[PDB]
Amino acid sequence: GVRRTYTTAAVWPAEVAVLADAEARCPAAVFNVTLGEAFLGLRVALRSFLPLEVIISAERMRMIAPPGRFHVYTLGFLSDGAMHQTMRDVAAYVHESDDYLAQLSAAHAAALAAVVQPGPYYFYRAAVRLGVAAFVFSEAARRDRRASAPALLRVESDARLLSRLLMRAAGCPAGFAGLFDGRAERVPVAPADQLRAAWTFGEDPAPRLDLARATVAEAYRRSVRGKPFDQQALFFAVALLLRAGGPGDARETLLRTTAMCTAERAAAAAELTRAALSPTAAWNEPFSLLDVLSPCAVSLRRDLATLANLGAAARLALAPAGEEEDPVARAAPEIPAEALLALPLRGGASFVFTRRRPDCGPAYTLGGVDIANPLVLAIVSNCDYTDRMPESQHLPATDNPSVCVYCDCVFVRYSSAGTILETVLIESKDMEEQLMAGPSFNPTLHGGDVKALMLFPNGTVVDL
Amino acid sequence: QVQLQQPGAELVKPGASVKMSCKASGYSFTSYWMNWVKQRPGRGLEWIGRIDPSDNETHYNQDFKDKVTLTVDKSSSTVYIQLSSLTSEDSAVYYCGRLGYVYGFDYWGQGTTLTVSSAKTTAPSVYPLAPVCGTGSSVTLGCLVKGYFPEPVTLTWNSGSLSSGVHTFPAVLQSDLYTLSSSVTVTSSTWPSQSITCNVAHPASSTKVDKKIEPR
Amino acid sequence: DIVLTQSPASLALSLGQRATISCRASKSVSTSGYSYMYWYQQKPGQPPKLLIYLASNLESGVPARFSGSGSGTDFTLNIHPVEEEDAATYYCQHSRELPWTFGGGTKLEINRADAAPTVSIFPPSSEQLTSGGASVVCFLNNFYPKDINVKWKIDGSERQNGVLNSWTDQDSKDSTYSMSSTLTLTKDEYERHNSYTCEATHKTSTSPIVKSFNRNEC
Ligand SMILES: *[C@@H]1O[C@H](CO)[C@@H](O[C@@H]2O[C@H](CO)[C@@H](O)[C@H](O)[C@H]2NC(C)=O)[C@H](O)[C@H]1NC(C)=O
Ligand SMILES: *[C@@H]1O[C@H](CO)[C@@H](O[C@@H]2O[C@H](CO)[C@@H](O)[C@H](O)[C@H]2NC(C)=O)[C@H](O)[C@H]1NC(C)=O
Ligand SMILES: *[C@@H]1O[C@H](CO)[C@@H](O[C@@H]2O[C@H](CO)[C@@H](O)[C@H](O)[C@H]2NC(C)=O)[C@H](O)[C@H]1NC(C)=O
Repeated sequence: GVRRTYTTAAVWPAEVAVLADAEARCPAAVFNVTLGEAFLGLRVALRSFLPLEVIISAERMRMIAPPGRFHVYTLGFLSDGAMHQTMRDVAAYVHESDDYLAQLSAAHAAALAAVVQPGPYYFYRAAVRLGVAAFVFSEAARRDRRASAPALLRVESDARLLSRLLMRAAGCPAGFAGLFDGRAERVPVAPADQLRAAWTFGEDPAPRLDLARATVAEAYRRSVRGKPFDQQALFFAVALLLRAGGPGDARETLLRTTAMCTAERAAAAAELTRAALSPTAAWNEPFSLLDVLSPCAVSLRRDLATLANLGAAARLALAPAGEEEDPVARAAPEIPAEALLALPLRGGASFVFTRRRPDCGPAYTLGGVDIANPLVLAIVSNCDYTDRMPESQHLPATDNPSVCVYCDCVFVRYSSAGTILETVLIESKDMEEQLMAGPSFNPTLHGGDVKALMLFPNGTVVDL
Repeated sequence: QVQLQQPGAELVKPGASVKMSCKASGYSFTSYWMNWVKQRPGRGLEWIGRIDPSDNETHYNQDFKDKVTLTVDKSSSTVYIQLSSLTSEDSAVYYCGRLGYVYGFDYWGQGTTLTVSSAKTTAPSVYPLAPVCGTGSSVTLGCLVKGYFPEPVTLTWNSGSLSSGVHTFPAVLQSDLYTLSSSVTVTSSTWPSQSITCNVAHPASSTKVDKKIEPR
Repeated sequence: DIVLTQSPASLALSLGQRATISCRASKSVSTSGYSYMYWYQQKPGQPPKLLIYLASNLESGVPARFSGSGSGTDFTLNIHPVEEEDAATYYCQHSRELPWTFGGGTKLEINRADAAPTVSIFPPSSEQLTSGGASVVCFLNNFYPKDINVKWKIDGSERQNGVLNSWTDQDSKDSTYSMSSTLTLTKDEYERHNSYTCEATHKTSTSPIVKSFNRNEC
């Protein structure tokens, strides 16, 4: 028998009125979305796996017979097991909701499963979910084009964001450059979407810098007072500041995102991930993968888990969709891989918490911590042999002479279990005032299992 | 889209209290302060105070401390302002305005017109104004909105689709009732061949009336 | 309390020219590198719209002809080139300390070419006559300058009583003014006369613009 390749062509039997298309492609993976009037044509393939090609149409093609709203067609070498499955699953996705925002929630949760546990099933499912979300939007938008014009930015930016994260989990450098091409950049931008738009189109950061700085500053002031902040607007502000912040902006930003990523906030991000990845997850409450990534995966708290992939995904997500590729690593290159938590200093230095003490460096071993889960605090400045422990001291003055002594200091709480609970930057005299009083974090409320440190732009003291 | 929804009108007697509402959507309700702003007819803007919907923290303008109480309902995404011992000095448009993180007011409600008065609500009479019998390249049609109380009314032409060539005249108060009018100018080929309808909403009486302009 | 003083109270400019609006604060509104200064535009029947935040930053979707500058106590809003839709009132505002306050407002008006009013007269609607009332409506539309006089005549006699006038703010597209004049009579008074006239006198013509109808002969 002569060795030959067997190639089949399948032609969709109606012409498609094409509205949008996008493709991301490298040797490892391919992902294409084609949108037409009442048409989705989607092709996804991972190297060494069978391609998946799916069509969703509002119309049913004439079938030869013996004498929901949409129709799903699957092209490929699926045996009955995967063929019956794929057809039923893809139809269940498209008919789940006529609301494009609920479809987008499901697309975010499916992309989250793919970043956390990369593999062919989660990659193909998340590619399908993104395509169906864009299709349901396109179908609603088709009807009233003037009313839909403000909602285009959210879908377009998420298509760029989700495709980038999915293509990297598949081993490719880039997601879609654009889906709804030329359309989104022409639409007026609402104030609530300014930071998202600056990220989506890679706009000159200069007119949005004060806005980004104020977003970060205010998010932090709220966090420390126990108030919720806009974590999505925070994500886009951080993205702008790490790409084109003035001197010391990137450093000030990462101190604040670290401070906002409390141990409690980190556990909330892990609980939210679990709830989003649940097979019984419902989209009555909207979900964005930015709700898990911001503040924690854009912070210098590295430790929490079965979701270390989140940090790397968020650092990738931070690059605009219009030197080190990682803007977090770019802002503070001195921070090592073994750092549980870092607090950036002036002069290319940072405080660094680790389990094991550094070699040839000044370090403090922290008192009152379990021997199996220890805490070493070191300063990483670009050889010391001495065994250091932090000096026990009380807080003087307590006088308010319009001079801030504890300004630029970090108040740190740690447990006997060896977890850094809180990391409070004292940025104002107002905060310094609350530190002496009896906000919430620095006044006493918790028992004799929690210790506290004052970290200076020099050395370390144990309070009280 | 960020939306702040305020009822158009409140009619309240002198000496009574009022509660005005601002329903927020399209953003995380507990992540932003809500301001209230007072504007009296043909006068400037006065900032009343702000409330944080997350924990009910308030800041008040000291001029309003005895007059005003801000509250929130998280479950309905609603901010309220309550005013006590109402006088005619309190009659004004009351705006809610979201505080941006830059500390300016980035989104605004349409405003509630508060009328402090012992007079009753009166729905308007809406009259179509068609041209005289006997004709150039363009046609002016009108809509007369007579004898309503309190302010405001909202007038549209063809449910808002006919917006150019429109003049809507401010209301005039005559013997305790308001009268407003509107004109619309179209080409002679457009009317009466295509339908022109005046729509008038009076929020205080919850009335919405349509009058088609028919030739005399 | 911080008092904000705007100057001028009113500005009239031709299309294409530079509008400069000043805001002076009684105390500094600048702290730690930021000025807590904001500018808003307001058109009648609409809420104010934020133009400029933190003294110098253009809000999203605001045209580049708008700019703000200043620090401490002295602040400026610039509009260059001015366009028709810029006819509005402009307010400065501070968020430096309690109470937050606004400036007194600056009304910007556009200077343009003279334009004769278009005059239209409307007899009472048949619906109104059924109710016992009779309003006669006269529109004087799209004129410039705003100075105008209107006269009603009933069977060639001037009528002053029962006349109510209303004026639009300057038009956002063509910078003209409009006026409604409404003569309110009883159905009985209305039916006692034949000839109804609205006369507009405006500087664009030596002769008034006269619109009339006869109650009888349609
Ligand atoms: C995504 O896939 C579609 C469908 O295969 C591509 O559009 C086709 O491109 C071929 C050339 O490869 C044309 O000759 C066909 O006319 C196209 N069909 C339709 C329905 O548009 C599209 O090029 C892909 N997008 C990207 C960005 O590569
Ligand atoms: C830098 O290091 C010194 C180490 O002693 C810090 O301690 C202060 O030292 C001065 C010395 O006269 C005392 O008056 C203060 O009371 C000390 N403060 C505390 C809290 O112990 C000093 O704070 C560090 N400086 C900065 C700017 O970080
Ligand atoms: C913040 O304000 C609200 C309302 O003023 C408080 O919650 C309750 O309000 C509901 C309806 O608005 C009533 O049914 C309850 O009786 C209130 N319950 C209690 C226990 O007060 C709310 O508690 C306030 N929360 C904080 C943290 O200040």
